Formats: sequence, C-alpha cells, structure tokens
Amino acid sequence: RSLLTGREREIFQLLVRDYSTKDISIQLKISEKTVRNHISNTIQKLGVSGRSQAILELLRLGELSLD
Repeated sequence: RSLLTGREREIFQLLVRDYSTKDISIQLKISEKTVRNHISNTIQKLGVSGRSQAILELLRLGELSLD
C-alpha cells in the first residue's frame, strides 16, 4: 500500500513534467480546483513547505520518477 492514491501520484508525476494544474485537469478529466486541493492535501500529509519539497519528498520515497 502507498502513502498516495493513484490519482495523487499521477498529478505529481505530471508536475515533475512541468504541466500546469490546468493541463493536468484536462489530461486526467477533473476540475483544476480538485487538482489544486489534491496537491494541498499531499503537501499537508508529507509535512512539507510547498510543491517543490512535495516532489522531492515523493522522489526520495520512490513514488515518482525524474522522467
């Protein structure tokens, strides 16, 4: 079992790829407000200061790839 849902992991894998929250919402077919709230929720779960430190935490945990 993971610390993220499949959806949360897919959102952060697209931030690694320099997608805007607007691009991400289109690709995953959800609202941009929901993309933002997922990101906020993960930031709080990981205890980190923002999106950059969320990405680096999830790379350190083996949840994301650099590519």
